Amino acid sequence: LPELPFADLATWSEGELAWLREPLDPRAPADQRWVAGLPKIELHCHLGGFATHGELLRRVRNAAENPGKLPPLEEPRLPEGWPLPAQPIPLAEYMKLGNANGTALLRDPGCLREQCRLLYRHLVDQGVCYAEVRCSPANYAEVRSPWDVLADIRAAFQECMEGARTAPGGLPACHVNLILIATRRASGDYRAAIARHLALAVTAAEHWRDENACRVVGVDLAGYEDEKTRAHYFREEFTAVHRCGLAVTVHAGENDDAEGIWRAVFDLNARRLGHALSLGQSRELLRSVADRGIGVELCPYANLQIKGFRLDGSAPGPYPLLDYLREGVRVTVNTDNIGISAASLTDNLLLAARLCPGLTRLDLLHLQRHALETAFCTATQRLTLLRRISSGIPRP
Amino acid sequence: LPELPFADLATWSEGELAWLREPLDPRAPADQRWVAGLPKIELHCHLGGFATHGELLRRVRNAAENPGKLPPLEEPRLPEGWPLPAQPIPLAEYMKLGNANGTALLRDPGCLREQCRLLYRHLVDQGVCYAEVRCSPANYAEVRSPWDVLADIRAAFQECMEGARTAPGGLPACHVNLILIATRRASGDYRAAIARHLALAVTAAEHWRDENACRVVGVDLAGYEDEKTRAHYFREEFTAVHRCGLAVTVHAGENDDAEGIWRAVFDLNARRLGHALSLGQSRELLRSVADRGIGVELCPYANLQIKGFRLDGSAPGPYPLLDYLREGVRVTVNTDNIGISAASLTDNLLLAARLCPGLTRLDLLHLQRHALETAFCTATQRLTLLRRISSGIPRP
Amino acid sequence: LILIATRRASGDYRAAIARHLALAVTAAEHWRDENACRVVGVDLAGYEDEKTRAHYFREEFTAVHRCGLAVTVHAGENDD
Amino acid sequence: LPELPFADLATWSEGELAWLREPLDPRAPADQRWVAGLPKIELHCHLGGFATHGELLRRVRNAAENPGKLPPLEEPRLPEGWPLPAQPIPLAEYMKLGNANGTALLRDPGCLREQCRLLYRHLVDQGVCYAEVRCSPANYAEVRSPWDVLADIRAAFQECMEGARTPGGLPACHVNLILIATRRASGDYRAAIARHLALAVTAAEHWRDENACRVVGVDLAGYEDEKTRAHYFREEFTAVHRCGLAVTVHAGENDDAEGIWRAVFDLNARRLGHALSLGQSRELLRSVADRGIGVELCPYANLQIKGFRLDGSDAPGPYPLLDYLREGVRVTVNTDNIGISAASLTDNLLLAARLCPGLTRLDLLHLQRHALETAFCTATQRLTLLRRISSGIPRP
Amino acid sequence: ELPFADLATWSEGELAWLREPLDPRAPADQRWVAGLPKIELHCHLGGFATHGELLRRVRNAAENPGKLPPLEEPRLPEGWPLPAQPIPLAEYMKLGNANGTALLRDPGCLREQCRLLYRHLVDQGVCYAEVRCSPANYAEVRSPWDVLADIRAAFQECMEGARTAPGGLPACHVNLILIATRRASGDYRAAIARHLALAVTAAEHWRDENACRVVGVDLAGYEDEKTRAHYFREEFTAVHRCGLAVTVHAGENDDAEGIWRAVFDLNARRLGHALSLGQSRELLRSVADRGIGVELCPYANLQIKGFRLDGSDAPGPYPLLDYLREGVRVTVNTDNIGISAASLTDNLLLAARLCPGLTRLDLLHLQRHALETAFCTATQRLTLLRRISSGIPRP
Repeated sequence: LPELPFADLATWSEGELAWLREPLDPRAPADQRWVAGLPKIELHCHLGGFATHGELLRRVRNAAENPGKLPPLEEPRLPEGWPLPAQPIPLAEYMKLGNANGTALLRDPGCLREQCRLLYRHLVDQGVCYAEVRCSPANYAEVRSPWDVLADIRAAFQECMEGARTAPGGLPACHVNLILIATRRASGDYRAAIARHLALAVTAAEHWRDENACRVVGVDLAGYEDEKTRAHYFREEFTAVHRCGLAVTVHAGENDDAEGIWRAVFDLNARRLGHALSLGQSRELLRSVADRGIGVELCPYANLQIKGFRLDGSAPGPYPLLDYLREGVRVTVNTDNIGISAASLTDNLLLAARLCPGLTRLDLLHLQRHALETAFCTATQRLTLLRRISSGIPRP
Repeated sequence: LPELPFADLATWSEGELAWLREPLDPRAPADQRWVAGLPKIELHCHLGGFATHGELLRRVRNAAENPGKLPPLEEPRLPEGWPLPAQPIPLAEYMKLGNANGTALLRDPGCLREQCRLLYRHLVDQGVCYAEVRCSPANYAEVRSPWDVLADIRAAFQECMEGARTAPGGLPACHVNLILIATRRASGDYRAAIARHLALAVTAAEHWRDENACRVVGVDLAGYEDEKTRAHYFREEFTAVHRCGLAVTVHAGENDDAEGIWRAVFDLNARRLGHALSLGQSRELLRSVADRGIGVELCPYANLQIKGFRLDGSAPGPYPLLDYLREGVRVTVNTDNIGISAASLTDNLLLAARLCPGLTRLDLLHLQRHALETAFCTATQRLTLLRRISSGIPRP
Repeated sequence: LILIATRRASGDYRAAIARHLALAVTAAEHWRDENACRVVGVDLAGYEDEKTRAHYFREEFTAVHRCGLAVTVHAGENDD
Repeated sequence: LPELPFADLATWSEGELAWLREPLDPRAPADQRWVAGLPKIELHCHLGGFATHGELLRRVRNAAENPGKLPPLEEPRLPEGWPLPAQPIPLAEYMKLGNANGTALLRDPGCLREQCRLLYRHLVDQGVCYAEVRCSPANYAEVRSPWDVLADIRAAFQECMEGARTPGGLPACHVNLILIATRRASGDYRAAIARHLALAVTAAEHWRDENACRVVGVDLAGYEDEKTRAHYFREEFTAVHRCGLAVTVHAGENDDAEGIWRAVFDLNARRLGHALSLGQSRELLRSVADRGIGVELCPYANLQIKGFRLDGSDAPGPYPLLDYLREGVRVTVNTDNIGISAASLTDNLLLAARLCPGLTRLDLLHLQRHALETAFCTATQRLTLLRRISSGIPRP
Repeated sequence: ELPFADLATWSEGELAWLREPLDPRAPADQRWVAGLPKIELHCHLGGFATHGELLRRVRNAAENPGKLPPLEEPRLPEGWPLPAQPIPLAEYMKLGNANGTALLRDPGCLREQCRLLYRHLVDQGVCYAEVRCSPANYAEVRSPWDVLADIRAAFQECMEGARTAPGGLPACHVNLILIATRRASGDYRAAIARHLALAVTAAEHWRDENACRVVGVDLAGYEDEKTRAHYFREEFTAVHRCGLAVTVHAGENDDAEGIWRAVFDLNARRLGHALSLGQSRELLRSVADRGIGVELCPYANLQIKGFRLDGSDAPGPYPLLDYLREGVRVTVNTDNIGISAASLTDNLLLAARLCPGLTRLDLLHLQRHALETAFCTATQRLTLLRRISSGIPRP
């Protein structure tokens, strides 16, 4: 009782609690429907990887403003049993798998709004109550300016949000915010690109201030740390940017070095970390991360497809999800890429249950609580989401 | 009910909850009985200001190993109505008010051990379950070395621990940790002083690694932070400290400019702020402090005696406690100096209730939760203390 | 157009400087036609915020140069 | 005659004067006996390589307190004609040779005490009147804190000191301590350097007696993966300087002049390890000669590792000892690893005479005087040692 | 434990006499001191002849007399050699306005001043001196390089002219140390840079080890508040690689922080004055251990800061005996020969008067410290050691 993640669960029966304290069977239809009915919070999503195959690609391509400029349709072929491949693949082919929708197709003003609407519809269907889409406006800007792209994205999302307007008390069904990732065209001076990125983020944060609408809530740090020079440059940029009220998230990608995480935590003053699955090899770092309160984001399907991992209990190591939960770190489960990985949030949760045996049903609510506590919203929205999630859990 | 500060309160009578929601009456004997029996947590206590007057001074004085060099007995005269002085006084006189117990009396090992025993007995009488005592081993060492003084202090407190040993599961009644505060004699080269202090803290942290005994848990960047010289001295020395596994708790002093708090938060990587009564004039700083999760320590009696404030609804502004609680800042109530201010934790809480009208009884539990969350213990200790406080709340 | 700093040094002046330069850079990138009004430079007036509290954050002013903005400095009182 | 190293030699007449300026014969038993009785000073000795083979290893192994976990006895086989090998061997092989005594055997208090006693006895037997032993307490500590290891070492050496007590009440041989960095480059090196420096500072503060064992200086070397680490050391070594500790730098592989410049003028070193290539830059040699920095040379170790031509048979250049002495540099002769190299101080001096033809006995006396002048003792101890050395010289 | 080795060949009574307190007023000791070989390390060229006949001799050797400033000798205060009240440093500087820039902007005056200074140094019995000068001061039309070349040429001409016979070497070897300029009106950085560049170029130009050479620079006190912070960095780190020595003058205030910074950041090898070192034991121990010399001028210290004399009577006792006991390297110099109106012998005698109980062995100890602290080379060090050890007069 005293260690219950939510307070409403104290009104459940003893048998219901006993059921809740049992291992979860991922192949049971009842558990599938139960997980499907759960309200969820999503924190690691990419706008440029939503619809890369199937009917949705046709629907997106059929709404272009200039049909004569559309590139020819060429769907890449997925590897053997792509949802659960038998061999890990390098990141290059994983990125290449989504070449049918991205920079090539999102340069038409018509396609962008339709993609945003389809993503919002999918998010509403999944039952998510709060999401933070990540986009790079400069990529989809050749004849227009990045500000125009950002304004178009914000307008489309806000129009959808006002259009839905369900009744949890008059609020919209799903609140959506924005995070600005870096750019990929790092051929010229990366100093100019990073400066333009940060300046655009600051100006966008200042321009929109209404607390019940889309707001650029924080910058993303792709890092791309080829050399220490970027570390110094955006260290100074963050000495500039911390005063404007913007959150910082750092993606810990390849080689997952401990020195990089130390520098990111104690010099860039980050509040969330991306992936970074190698943390149990240094007790000091794990303890510091646990006590300070920095959240950690994990994507089951993407990690399995890229790095490769043991499944169903049968040389990759075990998935470090149960260890983090036992130690007290704040871990979350996200979808990363929806179109490339071809898996929704529910499938991600069930697969994460598969990777770590013995995961109980209470741990899903613990993950939701951690995601709620690690978000980038305000206190009023935090209490709102707490009330919503506390009273939405379906009983067995 | 979803915004409850605990989980045991769920199974409470509706009349009990309504009573909990009512404003607190500070002059009611029943409320005094209720606040007396509460389990408490203390985070701001000084060893050098425990017994500066009365029979305790006599008991400490007589227990000296070598009474030959005891300074002549003279108890300083307290000002008029010292519990609630009519007019503010500067901090210097407040410091001299406790000149009969300190450097002079503690240079004898027997006096040090007796004072430690008496402080532990007083704390266990007050009912606190976990306290953090600040001490400066340097000032109590003239012929001996700082290491000997620290070892003596640790041995005395651990002996009291292993003597008490109550039965919540075999654990002692009150856990006690140590925080090393910088020395006051700023006559010699301050670089050597701060270097010796930091090295002693690091070595003491390394030596004692047991998780169920007294151990140094953090350092204190005190007033002699060299803020005059080039905005302190960057982060050169602390870069070592953070990796070793120590905590930093900056103490805001006079003036209290926002720039100092900004630098302490974002350059010292601190986790707790001392006093800092002026935070409502800058919205950005308040929002950042609330979002990151940095705790704030407040002492009502000391603030009233030194700074001076209006009381019971009758130029300083209103006490910034209710505003901090509403905005989400993690505030705590402490005692600062027990003997100099002539007050305990219970009297401090009652005076805090008097200072801000309309303070409810629920906010006391909110303050206790905030104090518990921002302590310097481990996850297992945190869970044990949380269960203890949850099960120790007396019903009306 | 040239963007000078502001007068109200009430809040955090560093935040004001950062917002000033961010607005300048974004406006410079937004309008790029060479036959229309466009932000052409900034004025680090008031000596940024005077050497009393700001001196010269040289490492801060290395982004405006790469983005193609000119810098004008006002010499006010004293003029050492 | 003003060029005489000591005043006592001014009454030593024509016979001894003539006998002194002649080249020393290393194969004459009379010369060997004369060298044997000379008072000596040692400045480069390692505690971890004293007893590695033979009966001494047997005695050290026998005098243990937990024989149940003593690693099995295994002696690595020495290379061909090991005292004087015919071909140089790499440093890694040199380290591999002494694996019979080190981190394995010395994790037991009895073994450590026996090793200290045996080293003191051997040093007394040779005739050394002042030595500085380098040790790394962090290595010999798995279940004990480094402070316990340091206390054990100091207590053993002080007990032996007080036991000997032979020249006006002073002990037979004075011994001090120098803290050398560790070997395990697995964890963050920042933590290791911080712990090393803090332990050095605290140990220097604790024992302040002028007539007992005491930590006299830190070895600021053994770790130069990136010299930017040494740059951070430049940032934080003000502490160790102001605390009053000496600095010694070991320059081994490559031995670039830039590193020597940085060590001399940025780390403020007072002694240099090895550094066999200094005549290739006349400005550096002039600076080193003028400032007064000392240079440590180990003949047997340099011959075994780097390789040099004996008896002037002519390829690395000739041994730079004579040139260094002629130019004015302060060069000393040490044993480095007594056990692994299997050679005492007398053997080292005789081999130094053999390596560089034309060396005289007055040069040996000059070497001893330089070693005395470069030591890390105090002025009173300096004068006492000078008197003892001057009085102790035997006539042929 | 004797400063020199030749002293071991003296009779027992001579050593017993040498181990007795020195009487500064006995006519016997005054003649013994005057015959000792001496080493000078703190002398200024711009303050040598400022009063009396020497000023007239310098003035009568000008090249264009039509622009010579009119005669005006400043009036000395009450009992100038030994005043009753210390005077401020500024007034001390004003006392020697009869000589300096005004009279030394003439080439012939500079030549005659150099020759007279050499004559005086030879007369006093000095065997090695290091004159300090600031060539930027005496340059209104000619460049500083011309002034430096003229000074060096005059000194080398005198050195070759004397050429006595201790083994073919000159009677007195003279080197040069560059001082920062005084016209603190223009840009600070420009003056510092020109000073250092001139020093480096002069060091490179002259390399013969038997002639006048620029041996080091003086980094005085041109560093005030934040100039102090910034200048104390890489720009002084370059000159170490260039191959020069650095001496720092610590005058007024004399806070321990400045001495710490000078020792451990400027890598100095000599400290000027710095009479307050016993207030911080760690600093004194570090200075004694590293081997940095300290320069003390008795007459100037007494006339500026004021001090107790003859054991009688708020400045404390002179910190000369204490520094000697603690192991520091201490030296006795003349500072200004014209303003203070005293020579090396008088300075030594008054140093004996300042600290009662000073024996005759400490004088030779001071000479040994001066020899060990100088900026010569190893060959010169050995030659000077041999010269000094074979020149001490027996009682």
